[PDB]
Amino acid sequence: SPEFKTFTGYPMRDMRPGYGQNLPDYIMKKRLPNNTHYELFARRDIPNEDNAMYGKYLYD
Amino acid sequence: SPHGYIRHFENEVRDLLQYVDGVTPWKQAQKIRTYWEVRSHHPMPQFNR
Amino acid sequence: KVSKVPTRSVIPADALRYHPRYSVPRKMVLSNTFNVVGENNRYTSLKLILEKLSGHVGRRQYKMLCNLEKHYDKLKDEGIDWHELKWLSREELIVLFDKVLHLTRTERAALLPAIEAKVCGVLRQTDSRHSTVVCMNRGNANHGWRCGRNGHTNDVYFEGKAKANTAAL
Amino acid sequence: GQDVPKRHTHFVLESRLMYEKSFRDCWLHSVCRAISQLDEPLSKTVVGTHQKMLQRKVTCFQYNQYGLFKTPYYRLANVDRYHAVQGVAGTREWVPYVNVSYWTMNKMVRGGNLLVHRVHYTGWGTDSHLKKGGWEHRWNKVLQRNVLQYSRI
Amino acid sequence: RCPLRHCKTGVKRKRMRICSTEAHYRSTFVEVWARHMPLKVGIEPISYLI
Amino acid sequence: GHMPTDVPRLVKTGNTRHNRLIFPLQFPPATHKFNRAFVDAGYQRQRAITPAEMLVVRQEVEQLQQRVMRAAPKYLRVVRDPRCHGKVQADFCTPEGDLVSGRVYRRFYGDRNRVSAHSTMRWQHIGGWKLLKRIRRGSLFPHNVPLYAVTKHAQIDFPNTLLDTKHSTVEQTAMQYNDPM
Amino acid sequence: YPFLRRPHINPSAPYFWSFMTAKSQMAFLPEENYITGDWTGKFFVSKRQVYTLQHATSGAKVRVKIFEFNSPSRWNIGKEMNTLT
Amino acid sequence: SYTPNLTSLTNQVNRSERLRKWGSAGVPPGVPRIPRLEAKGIAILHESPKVILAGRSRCNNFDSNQYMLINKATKRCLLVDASDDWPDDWAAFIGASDLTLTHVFLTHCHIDNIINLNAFLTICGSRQKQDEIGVMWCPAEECWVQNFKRSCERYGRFEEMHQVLPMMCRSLYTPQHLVDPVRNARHLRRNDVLLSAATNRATSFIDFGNGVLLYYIFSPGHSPGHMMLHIPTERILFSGDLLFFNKVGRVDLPWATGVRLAESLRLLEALPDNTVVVPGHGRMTTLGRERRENKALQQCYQRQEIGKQEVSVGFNEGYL
Amino acid sequence: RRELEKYMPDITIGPKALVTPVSLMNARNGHRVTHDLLHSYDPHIG
RNA sequence: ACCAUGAUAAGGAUUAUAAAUUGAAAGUGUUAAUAUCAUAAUCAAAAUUUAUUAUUUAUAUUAAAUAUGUAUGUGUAGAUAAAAUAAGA
Ligand SMILES: [Zn+2]
Ligand SMILES: [Zn+2]
Ligand SMILES: [Zn+2]
Repeated sequence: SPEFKTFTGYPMRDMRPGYGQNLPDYIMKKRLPNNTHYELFARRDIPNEDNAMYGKYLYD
Repeated sequence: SPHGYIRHFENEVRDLLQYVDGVTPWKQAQKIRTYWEVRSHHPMPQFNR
Repeated sequence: KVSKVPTRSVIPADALRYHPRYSVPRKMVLSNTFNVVGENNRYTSLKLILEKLSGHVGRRQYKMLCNLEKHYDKLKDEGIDWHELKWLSREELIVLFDKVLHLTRTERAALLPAIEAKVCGVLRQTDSRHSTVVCMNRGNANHGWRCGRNGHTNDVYFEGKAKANTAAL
Repeated sequence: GQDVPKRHTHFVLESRLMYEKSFRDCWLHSVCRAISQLDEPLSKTVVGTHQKMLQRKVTCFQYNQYGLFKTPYYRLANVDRYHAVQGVAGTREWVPYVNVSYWTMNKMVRGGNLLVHRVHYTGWGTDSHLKKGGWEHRWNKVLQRNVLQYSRI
Repeated sequence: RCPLRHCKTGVKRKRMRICSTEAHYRSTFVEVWARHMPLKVGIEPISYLI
Repeated sequence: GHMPTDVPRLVKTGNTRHNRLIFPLQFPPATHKFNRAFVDAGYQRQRAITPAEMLVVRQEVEQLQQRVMRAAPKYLRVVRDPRCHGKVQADFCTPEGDLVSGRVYRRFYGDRNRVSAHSTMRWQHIGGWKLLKRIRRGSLFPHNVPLYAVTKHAQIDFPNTLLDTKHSTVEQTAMQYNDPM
Repeated sequence: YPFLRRPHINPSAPYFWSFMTAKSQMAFLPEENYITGDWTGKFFVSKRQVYTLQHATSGAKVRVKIFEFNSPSRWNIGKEMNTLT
Repeated sequence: SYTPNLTSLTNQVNRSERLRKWGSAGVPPGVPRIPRLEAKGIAILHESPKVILAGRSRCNNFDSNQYMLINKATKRCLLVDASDDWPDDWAAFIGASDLTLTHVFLTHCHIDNIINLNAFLTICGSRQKQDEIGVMWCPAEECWVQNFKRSCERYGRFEEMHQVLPMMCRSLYTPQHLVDPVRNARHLRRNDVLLSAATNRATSFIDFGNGVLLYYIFSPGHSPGHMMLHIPTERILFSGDLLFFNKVGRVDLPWATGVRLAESLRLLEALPDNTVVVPGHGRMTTLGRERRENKALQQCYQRQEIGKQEVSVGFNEGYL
Repeated sequence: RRELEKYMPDITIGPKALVTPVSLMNARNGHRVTHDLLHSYDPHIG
């Protein structure tokens, strides 16, 4: 509806109470977490950033 | 290589399911029961909520 | 009032040893490989004493001419340890030196100060994890030639670790 | 020193592998759950006993995989990499962009490493979508940018 | 002589001066009225000598 | 291989610090019929506790408390509250006329070697790590348990009680180092 | 705190099969009630294993992390060990 | 550290020791300036009817200290080892207290003492515009003021590198410039005191005003010229780097002799025990405490008793 | 295990059910095994 | 680890001689009390994960009783859109 504050022309949430992970219809239309922001989090968030750009033995 | 949803994986779903029955014998898969098949051994499984 | 500095009339000579903070140095415990005395850990005291008998000695760094490190590998495959070398009598050393080791008269002359003193092969603690310090105190026969001081008692291969447990080895 | 104690680095490196194990089998665990929990027929080709035996064969294939990463993402998505301070995702003791805790975020601000602009603590910043509807309206705007602007084929 | 009475730190620090103990108790309604805070456990520090 | 002693072994770990290493001399339990065949490996006993068992263990408690009361004047006195971040560090009124500050560790660290017959769950009750964590100041602490990094506080002649804190810094320095101006 | 996202996770007669149980009865038993591969034996089983008829029929060892169930009965069949304790 | 010549670049252990100390970087991180955060205020350490001692602890990342003697009668202030990372509080403190900064005492010319000396004379000299501030130092420290630029390269103080030191300028003890007859703010510094190594209790003092005398004591060993400050009326000894709490100065730096430091520790045994020694680093102590519980002084007299002719005492791990 | 298997039925396909084929590598981010530890296919790690 | 941190409270002053403007609002100084563990030789509290007759505060459950006599808190919280029993001795 255009007379609401959070107006976006696409349906952001479907009106279904209890749309969980156990239903296989949700599983088919869900986005897999491949090459997402989690893939950036797994390879970049290191306690030492120099251990992600080279090896320490190779640099030394 | 497909990316994103499972709807874009046509061959990989086909390659999985043929491989699923390929390694699995039916002598193994018969022992898995559902919930209502286990509940039938109760003195009363079924009553209305 | 002017307070006097507390000194002593009789002070041992090792108390003049230098520390950069003028304090007691750190006593770092040894590695986890020295927990159980095995065949890899038995001959590390024999390794270091033969290293010091071949390296440079003194403030002028006098090089020892005879290399006693070549006789280390033929000592350990026999199974004789540095602690087992102190239990050998005079009759058993002449059999070991002529037949097995083929020690010359000048190489036996340099190894005999290590045998006549019965130096205990106990790895002392250091400030580092890798320690090359052995207790150079003279051993007594009551404590298995282990010198009986600082907890080096009758089976102690390494300071800070367990006994020998000779039933296993 | 030095930067972190090594017990915390071994802890977060197992969390990186749990992300990598999550990328390994999130496709296979999802497709095997969806067929074994479907009672409607899969196709015109496979119906009746061919469907029921295939769902039982895919269930023991799901159960025989020792080490299948079925853990959800939000269970340990609060691990800090610079310090050992453990926060909880959803509250103010965690920031989602730089992925550190509240204690680490202040020391990066007080240290001057990252580039952040300070706003008055009772406002909504400067993005008009956040000032309009709050956190939920900006939560829908990223969905409109990532997915819903594309006419999918 | 008590070492806390003659310690070095107790010259400029008032906290390191009293060799005492503390007892815990369930406070009454009088103490939570006069201190303005409801303390279900009250703290009484005491110095004793037997 | 540890021989029982009552003399603590003092290992000087630096200036003004040392290490007190003494061990609390474990005694065998009573040999009555309720201590016999006790299920130790289970840790989940459901055997019915008769009141004869509770009266036998009441007399064993009075025998064990009579033994621990003989060592009670040789114990320490916790005078400051202990801090607990893994280790437990408090201050003690010793029975020598000294104020020490020692640390108590949870795991076992012997005076000669780390090898022992106890677990971590045992030694946390033996060496008083569970004790000093749960007690506040004004209570007893055993002398038989080992204390690590004990530092003796410096002493002055005149009492620091009823001293003015509004002195200047260089005369408060002279007052605390026993050389007043 | 977020809604029901705590990391550290009761009898009712009309909600017996729907409280702390699966949504559907057509869904199979979980992985804890089956043997995955070659095992040397487990010291405990998990609390989300559904009690079956063979638990009360054979009754060799029931090890729940402890809890040792030596009372076999038919009223426990059809629900996991979370409601049994 | 030193000049990278041909044999230092072709040495493998120079590339190996820089890997052990600093990891994969190889370049030592310098000693930076303390920012406006994590900085404390100026404290009033001592108040006496003659003078006032005001100080600030840990004013550098060398963990050095900054002190000032305030004369009550003459309203004249004097800085001792003027090295503060922020000499703007010290200018506001003397401006709000109606004080006149006349001289700056320097025990020795290491980088823990003269790093912000040009900043001290510029900021405090600008406030007296709305007679300049003198520098009192010993000419044996001439070898350390030449290597002030070398010390700033190793400790990362690049902003104070290209600054000519005010004690290097032409004073009254130097020949004068013959300028063209067709500017004396930097050409001539009339207020400059050069202290002599022949320090006695008779005539080697500074008349601070209203009858207090600042006896400077030459005590080398940590540095070539090390001038302590002793106020016998107030039992205050500015040891500088000679004596700290439970430790003494370093000898592992150039022009630092261990046997000169032991003779410097022996020339303070005639002072009373209530003399509150005020070091350049760390906490202040008394001279009676260091005669009892300092191991460096205990080793100095133990070697003297057993017959060591050249007693060598000194630290290798500590303060610069 | 032999007393465990009475009330807990045994489904042991074997190790062949843990190795997905080469055609399912890009669907599983390059992996073929379903072990609890990760597996690299280079000889330098091996 | 016994450094000389830092927080609390209290009193002072300058400007409006316009009916215009959406909007007549902004900058600068002194005393008391409290308090001050970083140049040194270690170790897993709640680094930290999990479970059992048992210790709480909360979570909801949770009832009788007119024969007489009867049962007043401090606090915890949300956004914030009323106002003169006390002596400028
Ligand atoms: Zn020895
Ligand atoms: Zn210096
Ligand atoms: Zn210095």
